[PDB]
Order: sequence, then C-alpha cells, then structure tokens
Amino acid sequence: KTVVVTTILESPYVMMKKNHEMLEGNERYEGYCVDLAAEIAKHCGFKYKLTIVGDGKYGARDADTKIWNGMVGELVYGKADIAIAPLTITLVREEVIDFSKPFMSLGISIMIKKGTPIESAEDLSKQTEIAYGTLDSGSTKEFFRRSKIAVFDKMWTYMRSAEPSVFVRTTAEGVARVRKSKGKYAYLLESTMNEYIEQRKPCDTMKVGGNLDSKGYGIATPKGSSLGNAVNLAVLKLSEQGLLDKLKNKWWYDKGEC
Amino acid sequence: KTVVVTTILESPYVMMKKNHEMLEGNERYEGYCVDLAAEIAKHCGFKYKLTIVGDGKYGARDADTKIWNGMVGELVYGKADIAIAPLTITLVREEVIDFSKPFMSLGISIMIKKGTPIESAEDLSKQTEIAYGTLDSGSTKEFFRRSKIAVFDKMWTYMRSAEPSVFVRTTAEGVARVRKSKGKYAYLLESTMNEYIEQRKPCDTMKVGGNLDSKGYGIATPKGSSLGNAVNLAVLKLSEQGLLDKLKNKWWYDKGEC
Ligand SMILES: NS(=O)(=O)c1cc2c(cc1Cl)NCNS2(=O)=O
Ligand SMILES: NS(=O)(=O)c1cc2c(cc1Cl)NCNS2(=O)=O
Ligand SMILES: N[C@@H](CCC(=O)O)C(=O)O
Ligand SMILES: N[C@@H](CCC(=O)O)C(=O)O
Ligand SMILES: [Zn+2]
Ligand SMILES: [Zn+2]
Repeated sequence: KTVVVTTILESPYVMMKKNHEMLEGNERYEGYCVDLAAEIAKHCGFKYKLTIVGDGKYGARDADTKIWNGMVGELVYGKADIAIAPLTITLVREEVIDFSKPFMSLGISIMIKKGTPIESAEDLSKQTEIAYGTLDSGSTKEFFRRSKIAVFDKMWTYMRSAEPSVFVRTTAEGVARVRKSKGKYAYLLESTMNEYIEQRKPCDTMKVGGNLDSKGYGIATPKGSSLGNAVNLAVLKLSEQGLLDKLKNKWWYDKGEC
Repeated sequence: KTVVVTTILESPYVMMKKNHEMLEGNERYEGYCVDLAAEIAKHCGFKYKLTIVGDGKYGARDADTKIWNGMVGELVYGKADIAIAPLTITLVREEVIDFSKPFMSLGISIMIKKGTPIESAEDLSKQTEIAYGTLDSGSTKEFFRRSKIAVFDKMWTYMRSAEPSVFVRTTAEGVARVRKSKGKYAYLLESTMNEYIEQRKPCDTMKVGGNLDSKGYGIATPKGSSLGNAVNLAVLKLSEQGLLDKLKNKWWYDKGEC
C-alpha cells in the first residue's frame, strides 16, 4: 500500500518546484524534507505519496471543541500515515502521536530587521516601542502560553493582550511583517527558519541572541503504528551516515545569497 | 520494587561527593545525572538505587563473541532496569535497548593542549606528528569505525593501526594524556565533556574547531520495558519546564574556574 505522507509548505523543507502545473505526483515538490522523504522511504522500502496539509497549520488542539487541526490532526483522525515536516516534538503531541528521534535540532530564536535596538529576549520584555509575536498554531506560541520563567511569562502576557494581533498565520507572513515594519516588529520563530531567511535576499533580516530553549523536529506517525519502528531506525542510520547534515548544507548554505 | 539505575563515573554527570567514604546509598554521588535521575524518579513515582557499572564502560559489542559490555550490557543482560548517564543514542544500541528522546545535545569535538597547531579534524588528518585517539568501547570510537566520510575514514585508518595504542579506557585517562604529552596527543571526545574540562583548573586544554557531527544523550531502558514510556514523557516534561537547561547551567557554568 502506498503510504500517505502529510507535510506543510515551508521553505526550504517543502516548496513548489518552479514548474508544476507540470510534472505531477511527488515530482511537484522539492526541498529538505522532500529529499528526506525519499531516502526514508528507500530504507524502509515503501512507496509513498506526498500530500500538502489542508488548513496549512502544524497542529494545535482547539481548546473549545478539543479537535486537532493541522498535520498532527491529519495523523490523529486517520487522514495520513506519516508526517515528514518541520514538526516539533512536544509533550502534548507525544501524547496523541508517536515521534521518531529528532532528525534536526533547533530552538526558539528572535528575528529582527538589521539595525534594531534589540539584543535578547530580556530586552524585548523591558519595552513597548517594539512589538513582537509568534506564528499561530505552533510550538512557539504554546511555549510561551505555558512557560513558568520570569521573562517568558511577561513576554506572553504582552502578546496575548496586544492589539492589533502580534500573531501571524504563516512564517512568510511573519517575515514580511518584520521587513515592512521598519524595525518595529520582532518575530519569535524557530532557529532553523531564522538562519534560512538570514541567507536570502534582500538580506535585511538577522538572528540575534542565543536560543530561548532547545528541542527538535521528529518524524511523526499515528500512535501505535508499525511504521514508527522502521522509520525511527531509518532516521538514526541516516544521521550517523552524515546525510541529515549534508542536506542541511544543500538547502541552507550552498544556496546562500548573503 | 526498587529500580536499579546503572550509571558511570564521568564529570560532571556522576561524581563521588567529597565525602566518598562517609555517606551511604545514593547520597555518595552528586552531579548533573544524579539530579536528573532524581526528578525522573519523582515524576514517575518510583524509588531507585544508583549503582556504578562494573567494567566502567559505556557499551560496545565484542565482535568475537557478540556479547555486550558496560551499561548497554547491564540492560541487555538483566543486571539493571535503567541507565541514567551520558549514554549516546546510536543505531546499533537502539537495536538492543530502548532510548528516551534526547535530554541533552552534543557532537564530537577535539581537545588539545593550548598552543597546539591544530584547527580542525582535517588538520589532524593531514599530519602524523600529533597523535589523536578516543575512548574505547564508546560512541565515538564506533563513529569512526563506521564513517564513510573521506576525512574520518583516514583518521580511523591511522587510529586503528597506531602504536602505542591511541585509545584510552576512561575519559579521565584521555585528558591526562593530552596534558602530559606537551601537545603531541589530541583527544577526540564529546563536546559536552570538552566544554566542562575547558573550564577547570589547570585550564591548559582547549576545545578546537566545530563539532564533527550531531547527536544526543538518551535515558536507556531494556527493550520493551514498562518504564520506557513513563520515563520518556518525564524527559519531555522536564525539558519544557526548563529544568534541563537550569540543571546544565548549574554543573557546567556556575562551576567555572577560568
Ligand atoms: N544534537 S540533537 O539533540 O539536535 C540530535 C539528536 C539525534 C539526532 C539528530 C540530532 Cl541533530 N538523530 C540520531 N539520534 S538522536 O539522538 O535522536
Ligand atoms: N536540540 S536537541 O536535539 O539537542 C533536543 C531535543 C529534545 C529535547 C532537548 C534537546 Cl536540547 N527535549 C524535548 N524533546 S527532544 O526532541 O527529545
Ligand atoms: N514548527 C512548529 C510551529 C512553528 C513555530 O511555532 O515556530 C511546530 O512544529 O509546531
Ligand atoms: N557518550 C559516549 C562515551 C564517550 C565518548 O564516546 O566520547 C557513549 O555513549 O558511548
Ligand atoms: Zn505555483
Ligand atoms: Zn519537577
């Protein structure tokens, strides 16, 4: 049976290939995770079909209804067999689905326009001139909503009660806000996405500070799935052979424009 | 029933407290892993005895007989119900034991005496005057034995055939050799341990270059054990509450000497 693979559109993990309205199947796509789905598949020995996630979110449980949206949801309600994507391993998610070991490391970092008077997270908390928010429906938002640290609680208290909303719907949207906002908007996003943007034209963004925390992206399968075992091992193999780090070079740096 | 926790002596994960003879049971020990295991045991609601693995090793497999030694063996062969140490998640191990998600990140690094004319793993591979070795029966040794990267196979080639042996039985021995060799021995060891040593008197060693790869420390449990699960959620919990980041700063940095 062809494995159905859910994933989300996020450069440079998965990206529409210049000509698509063309080729077809999995060929439509390219990017770090597309490349990873290929070797994963070969080593586990299965055929697969990439499909992009509907609502285009990563996945939170909606407090109201208690329904899972996003890629996590696609797994939880049986619409897919596996998620290969920038999907953060977190306690709440590990409760409803199974995670492989991490294939990539990352942490919550700050993005600012170059020339912004900001050096750290402590720095953002101590001020009002510069607004900051996070993506909606992701790890980073929850990280704040649930944190017990001095700086991170205040930061949250601000973000949840600010108007207009400091939250964006997509990473692209949050990046464009930084640029358009003339250095009066910082964006809290994960490190890997920061470092990637920092390397793209027009080169007006930059990542400042040390990460606020430490975590990783795992590949996801339905809780109690049989793939969960092979897939995991596939990840370990590919890591020790050097693949994951060779691929990070290919999509992050060997492509640099800065 | 009391959970037998196996572990190894390795600064600053597990250490004999300055009252080595005067105290008893778990009290004898202090350190990063001693604190971690305490919170693990609190959050999973069990009691435990810490014992130190006998052959003071981490765990490799005899190619002769195929028997496991060190902590991996203590799990494999029933002598212990869990291993709480700086034990590295690798692929051969993950075949015979279960690993929690990472609780700490690390990579392979070079330690040299200050002043040594080395900058990278490649610089080492390009000469013979300076000898370089690694801990025996560890993740690192296996990394080289199994690496297909040009620079690492040539390193492995030199190490596997060097005399006197470039290998060492304890990280402590490896360090001693670096110091006493007047900069003619370098030691390939894990970034974590390196960062720690760097900040202790006599302050004569120094981490160099970047990390030769990425990986992590996991809590291991016998394949298909009941603790395996509880233990994992426990790690995930503690990582979010920040404890792991707080713990690390206590043992590595609030402990600095240079
Ligand atoms: N250094 S890390 O925690 O980001 C990491 C851990 C593992 C990887 C990859 C990374 Cl980057 N894959 C192989 N095994 S692991 O310990 O889960
Ligand atoms: N970035 S990492 O691979 O070193 C890492 C991964 C995890 C942590 C902590 C770290 Cl530093 N704990 C929570 N879940 S995780 O993905 O296993
Ligand atoms: N990548 C995150 C969401 C985006 C963010 O919060 O930065 C996740 O997998 O949940
Ligand atoms: N942490 C390693 C041992 C130390 C090393 O290999 O440098 C292991 O789990 O085997
Ligand atoms: Zn298009
Ligand atoms: Zn606690």
